Amino acid sequence: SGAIYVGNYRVVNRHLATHNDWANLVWEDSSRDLLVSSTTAQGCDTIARCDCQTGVYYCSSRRKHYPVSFSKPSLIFVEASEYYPARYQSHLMLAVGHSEPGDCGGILRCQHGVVGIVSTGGNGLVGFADVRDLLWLDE
Ligand SMILES: C=Cc1ncccc1CC(=O)N1CCC[C@H](C(N)=O)C1
Ligand SMILES: [Zn+2]
Repeated sequence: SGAIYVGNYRVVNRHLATHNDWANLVWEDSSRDLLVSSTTAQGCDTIARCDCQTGVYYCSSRRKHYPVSFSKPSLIFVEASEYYPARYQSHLMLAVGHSEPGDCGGILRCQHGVVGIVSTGGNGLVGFADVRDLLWLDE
């Protein structure tokens, strides 16, 4: 589990969105496994606006942060789950690292700020959903 809070927005994995998230829907995209909802209270996370390929991610199944090298955001084939059929998920970044299903939502961050959140995993490869191109999260 886990989310990003910047201004009046909450960024979660789409497959983990709540009834309150859908009742206050700003934007959602199944191909990216992303959902943004609106908040009464103000968030104070900083979103990275960069092309970094190294960073640290939080892994709840180990209660640890790990340094990783990741690929640039791209279209990557993801296996079928109870939330989606087998498909290409867009804006996905891969890293060699540990993850489990309950690890989705954990933040990946570089020296510039939040880059994205854990979204996929398997075969000792962890996939992150990029949020750096969503320029409207600040404005
Ligand atoms: C990411 C957790 C994970 N890690 C290791 C093993 C298995 C998983 C589960 C996983 O990858 N997904 C199930 C939830 C939906 C995801 C998606 N974006 O399509 C895919
Ligand atoms: Zn950066």
